[PDB]
Amino acid sequence: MTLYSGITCPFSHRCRFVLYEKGMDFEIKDIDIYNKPEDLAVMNPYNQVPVLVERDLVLHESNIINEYIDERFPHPQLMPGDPVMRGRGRLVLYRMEKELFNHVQVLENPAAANKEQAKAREAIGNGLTMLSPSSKYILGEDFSMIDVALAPLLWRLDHYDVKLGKSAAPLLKYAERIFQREAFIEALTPAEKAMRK
Amino acid sequence: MTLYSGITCPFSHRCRFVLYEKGMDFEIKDIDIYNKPEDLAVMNPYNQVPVLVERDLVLHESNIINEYIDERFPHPQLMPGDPVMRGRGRLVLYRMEKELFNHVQVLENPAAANKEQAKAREAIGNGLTMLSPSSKYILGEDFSMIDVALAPLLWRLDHYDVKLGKSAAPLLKYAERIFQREAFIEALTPAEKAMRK
Ligand SMILES: N[C@@H](CCC(=O)N[C@@H](CS)C(=O)NCC(=O)O)C(=O)O
Ligand SMILES: N[C@@H](CCC(=O)N[C@@H](CS)C(=O)NCC(=O)O)C(=O)O
Ligand SMILES: [Ca+2]
Ligand SMILES: [Ca+2]
Ligand SMILES: [Ca+2]
Ligand SMILES: [Ca+2]
Repeated sequence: MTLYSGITCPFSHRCRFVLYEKGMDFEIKDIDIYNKPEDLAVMNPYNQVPVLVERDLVLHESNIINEYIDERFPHPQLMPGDPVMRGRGRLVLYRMEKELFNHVQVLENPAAANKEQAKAREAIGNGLTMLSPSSKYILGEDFSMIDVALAPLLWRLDHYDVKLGKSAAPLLKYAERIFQREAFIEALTPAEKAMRK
Repeated sequence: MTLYSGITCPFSHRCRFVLYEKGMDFEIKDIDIYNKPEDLAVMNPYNQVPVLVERDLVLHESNIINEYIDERFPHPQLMPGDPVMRGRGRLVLYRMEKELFNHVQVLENPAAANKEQAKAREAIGNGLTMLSPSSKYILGEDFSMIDVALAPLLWRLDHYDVKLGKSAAPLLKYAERIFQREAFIEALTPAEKAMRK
């Protein structure tokens, strides 16, 4: 199992986090997004990282790669068993993609306008502030893939110059609990370690 | 279990198709998208159909509702068991959402420009034509949720005035097999029956 990963890419960071939580054998191949190999576009028509390859299986889209990993290496389970909680969690993932990570892509785009990036930074702070009230982990008292998907953004709040309301103290205490997890620390690249303490 | 559904909505059509394939008890509530009730926006911040409600669970986003239904009423299974085929299928679903159903939303938007709708219609024909070569059903010899997600678009090719290449004959023969399924026919509203024979 091989992950093609960008060393500062938050979407690759999600997949690295899952891989270290499962603890199985895998290889990471670093891709410089400023100098992509031609085979990246053969694996992924969007020409982005992350990509996962295992034998004849090729996946892109970080949350889809992570679903696969969770099913492929069952234990420890990164999702609840209950179809109700799984559905609620999948919807939380979808809304984070559409309402938070769309802005993350703008901040990650070297070609985006300063004005666009300012709007994105603002929207992320506002979104996270509103989410802060809504348990130990996002779905309840158990760590899940939903926490995994959000963690690279919370790691990057200083990097992105995102400012949260004082009401968001609970979200920041939560983020510190995620960042203390052994696999979270293992998953950080040296470049991501440079983003905060 | 209650589905809030638009009578001509292809995304609602996907969920109706799943519900009739599972054969369990459910209720359909028809929502006129031109006269939405205020409670639609309380259930779904995007103020769209479909929405599924079951007790305290509220879901929107058709493919997420359908995942839930598949897990909630296990038999008959609408996905393969193999994590590899499930991952491949989830990626096919994601690419259909991003490359086909984005154009479907434009064709469904009364406010979209004629020029925008012409581009969407063109892109759907081109996309489907290219997909036509890539088995009895989309994932192989077994009917799946992936077939369910695509079927409302194929039902609507005449309605949308989408013209396919002659090379896409295999896709059209496939579409006829889907439309012969008992639950497909059960799932059609009278308005959708008016869209083709
Ligand atoms: N929806 C994708 C987003 C991946 C993405 O945005 N990757 C960025 C780096 S963090 C990338 O490869 N950028 C190069 C590009 O867009 O050309 C996912 O979740 O995997
Ligand atoms: N991504 C949604 C799309 C649903 C959608 O586009 N629904 C349309 C009708 S087919 C709707 O409610 N339109 C009203 C609106 O956008 O205001 C899903 O898959 O459920
Ligand atoms: Ca900073
Ligand atoms: Ca913090
Ligand atoms: Ca026609
Ligand atoms: Ca046909």
